[PDB]
Amino acid sequence: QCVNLTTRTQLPPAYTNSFTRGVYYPDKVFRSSVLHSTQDLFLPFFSNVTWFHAIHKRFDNPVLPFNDGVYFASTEKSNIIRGWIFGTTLDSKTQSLLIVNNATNVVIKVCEFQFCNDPFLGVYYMESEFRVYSSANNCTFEYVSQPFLNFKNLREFVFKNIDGYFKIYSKHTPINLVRDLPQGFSALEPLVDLPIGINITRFQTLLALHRSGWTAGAAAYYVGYLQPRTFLLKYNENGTITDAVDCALDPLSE
Amino acid sequence: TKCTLKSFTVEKGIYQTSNFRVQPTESIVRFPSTNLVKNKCVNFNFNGLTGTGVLTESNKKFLPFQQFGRDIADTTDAVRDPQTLEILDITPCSFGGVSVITPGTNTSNQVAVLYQGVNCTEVNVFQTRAGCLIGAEHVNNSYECDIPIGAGICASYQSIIA
Amino acid sequence: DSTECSNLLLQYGSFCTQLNRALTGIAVEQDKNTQEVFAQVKQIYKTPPIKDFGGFNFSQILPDPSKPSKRSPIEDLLFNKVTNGLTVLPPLLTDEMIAQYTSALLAGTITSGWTFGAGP
Amino acid sequence: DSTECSNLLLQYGSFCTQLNRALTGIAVEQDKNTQEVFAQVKQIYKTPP
Amino acid sequence: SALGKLQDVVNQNAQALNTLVKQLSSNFGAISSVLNDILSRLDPPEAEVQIDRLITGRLQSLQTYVTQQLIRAAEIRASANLAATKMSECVLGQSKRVD
Amino acid sequence: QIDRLITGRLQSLQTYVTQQLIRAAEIRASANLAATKMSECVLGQSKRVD
Ligand SMILES: *[C@@H]1O[C@H](CO)[C@@H](O[C@@H]2O[C@H](CO)[C@@H](O)[C@H](O)[C@H]2NC(C)=O)[C@H](O)[C@H]1NC(C)=O
Ligand SMILES: *[C@@H]1O[C@H](CO)[C@@H](O[C@@H]2O[C@H](CO)[C@@H](O)[C@H](O)[C@H]2NC(C)=O)[C@H](O)[C@H]1NC(C)=O
Ligand SMILES: *[C@@H]1O[C@H](CO)[C@@H](O)[C@H](O)[C@H]1NC(C)=O
Ligand SMILES: *[C@@H]1O[C@H](CO)[C@@H](O)[C@H](O)[C@H]1NC(C)=O
Ligand SMILES: *[C@@H]1O[C@H](CO)[C@@H](O)[C@H](O)[C@H]1NC(C)=O
Ligand SMILES: *[C@@H]1O[C@H](CO)[C@@H](O)[C@H](O)[C@H]1NC(C)=O
Ligand SMILES: *[C@@H]1O[C@H](CO)[C@@H](O)[C@H](O)[C@H]1NC(C)=O
Repeated sequence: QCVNLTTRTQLPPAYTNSFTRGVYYPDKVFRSSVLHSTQDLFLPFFSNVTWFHAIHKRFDNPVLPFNDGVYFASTEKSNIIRGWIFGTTLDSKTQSLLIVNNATNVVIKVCEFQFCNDPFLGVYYMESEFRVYSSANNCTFEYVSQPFLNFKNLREFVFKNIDGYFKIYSKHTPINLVRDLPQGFSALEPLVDLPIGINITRFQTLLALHRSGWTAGAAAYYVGYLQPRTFLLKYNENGTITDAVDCALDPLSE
Repeated sequence: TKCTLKSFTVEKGIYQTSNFRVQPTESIVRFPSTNLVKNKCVNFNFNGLTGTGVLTESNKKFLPFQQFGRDIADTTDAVRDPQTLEILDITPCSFGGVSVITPGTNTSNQVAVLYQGVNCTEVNVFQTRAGCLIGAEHVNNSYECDIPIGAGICASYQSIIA
Repeated sequence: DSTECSNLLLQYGSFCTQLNRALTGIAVEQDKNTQEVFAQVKQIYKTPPIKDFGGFNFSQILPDPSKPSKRSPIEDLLFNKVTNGLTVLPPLLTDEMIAQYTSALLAGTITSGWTFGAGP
Repeated sequence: DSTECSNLLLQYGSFCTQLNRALTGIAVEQDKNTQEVFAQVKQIYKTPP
Repeated sequence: SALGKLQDVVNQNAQALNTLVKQLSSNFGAISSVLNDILSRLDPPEAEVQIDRLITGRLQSLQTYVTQQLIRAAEIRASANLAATKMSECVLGQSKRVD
Repeated sequence: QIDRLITGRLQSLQTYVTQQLIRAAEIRASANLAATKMSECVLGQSKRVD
């Protein structure tokens, strides 16, 4: 089942500053009170991060190119954002990865889904509307896991697809800022190392409707792209990353 | 010492001759797998990471995702056991230089052995800051330095005293 | 600890012996340098208990009896202001004995002038 | 300007950093030598007319 | 910055030691920088080539370190000879030498 | 082939840096002597013979 949503209001996507966000742990190695230089796929400091809104009539679900890696920021309340879709053509011709968290449990699937042009979730005011794909023919991997999830929550994710391994780095931050991204430092811990071995070039996030037509709950998300660069990471006495330096940002950090 | 200096007569002094590389006792393989032993120099194999070191209890509180531990010089000094979720420090197996303190062979053939940076409990045995000295009788009297040992310690012949 | 590596390394000859000899020469040279700089007197001179030097005060350079290291306040400040096959050999002269040598030189140059450097 | 050569050169580690650091030390040492030899007075004296 | 001269010597020695241990993590064109990985992953006919590459790289690093240490030791020996001269001529006597 | 060129050029550069450091030590000794001569011969009268 697919439904076209035809009550959107046309508006260009916004842009804002990344500040010092998008940092993650490059490896599984504990380090204490030391500075470590890494050449990985990182998000540049103070970069131009794309801003999308869900407000009421704005319902932003475009399909974006994956590039070499994706930083996803979510200024979220009431859990509108439920998952993501990764693939190349997003149909049954190729194989696609699906990440969802519905009302009960977290499901990770790798199938050849026949995706809708406008896929979404839906909550009736209870969640009773699932319109993501019309078919799923060749499923090669299934994985059921723990629940991952004024704006009250900052949910930061980093997705990488290197050597057939899809790395999900995650961090949850209690925030109280109303509109934009908070300015601060929070290192993203690696959450899921996923053995897919498939080509990913395009992605699309999943939102949830509110029914009483449909209403979009208040949410905002940010999309940034990773580039290969070096960061200098600082590790304190407790082994928590507290600060980082972008070596290619400005001559002082160089 | 005679073999090291390529001479059958050795002058008075301290001569570094060899290294005391403690040999590994057992082999421990841990997987998420034999039993784990501690406070011994063993050949460890933690999830495909092999080496030789003493595995002791650690005070480092690891984050739940981290498994290994590195120092400034990028050497693995901490590990997490896969069977039981605990943290272990790897101290490297005891090593140091082995120096021989002797007077002239014209005078005497008695020698003393200095193990540099080696505790005396894991090797006339006296513990110095320079290392463990075996074969020299420690005295409380102070004399002029004849053969330098280090850290204010000197050796002489009168038997060999330190 | 690789025995195959050592067997292959023996094919290269006495490079390791040369490097160990050079490092040993540097290590004994450092002790020789300290011996040359600080041990210029064979008599340990001591200041009188009464510090009557005609109004001259040497308390900032003489050793402090209250401190366990027996260092001067200036020397204590100087020590406060300085912050796989690898071993570090300790120096032959400890900081206490180097401080004792400087104390002996200070006592000689205070109580005897330049006479202790040229004889009795 | 060969990218492949630099990629292979990265396998050898921090040799280049060592060489650059040594040359930088020599370069600052020359200036220190010139300061030590010639800059021993902080007053620029001039002869009478 | 009063005691910078001693601090430079301490920093240079620690930095040289740190770089010497960091050189162990480089493979020098071999498949890996760890000998145990080569012994466990390859037969001896190719393993001898891999350890030969690691041995020549590490030997070049160690020779470079020893050469730098010898040059620094010569500099420190010159400084110590100067310090001994100052101890003899300024402390143990009164010097007429200007500055 | 690039590895052979890299090791040859790196050996040449390390050799050049080694003699540069040795010459730097010699020039530093000469400069220290020159500073001593500037302090003792120009800024004062020296009793030291020759
Ligand atoms: C929602 O709108 C999209 C875009 O118009 C529809 O996708 C089209 O589906 C038809 C199938 O009859 C194709 O022939 C078109 O080429 C598709 N358009 C694009 C841009 O790919 C989608 O089918 C609509 N949803 C429903 C339920 O009709
Ligand atoms: C020599 O100088 C020292 C310090 O410069 C004098 O010690 C000071 O004495 C006064 C008064 O007794 C105290 O208030 C200071 O705190 C002391 N300073 C220190 C560092 O202890 C000392 O009195 C002077 N005279 C003699 C004869 O020793
Ligand atoms: C971000 O990009 C948009 C266009 O893509 C541009 O208008 C905006 O000025 C950019 N912001 C910054 C800070 O460069
Ligand atoms: C991955 O997909 C992109 C576009 O779909 C394509 O250009 C690229 O060649 C693909 N790579 C592989 C290895 O299939
Ligand atoms: C959530 O999705 C799983 C996967 O199909 C499904 O079994 C479960 O019933 C769903 N939960 C709800 C409340 O529909
Ligand atoms: C994928 O699905 C289609 C139709 O369901 C089928 O014809 C094809 O053989 C499948 N391929 C694989 C590799 O399972
Ligand atoms: C590290 O943890 C201790 C408690 O174990 C805490 O007191 C200290 O403040 C922490 N350090 C930082 C930088 O947060």
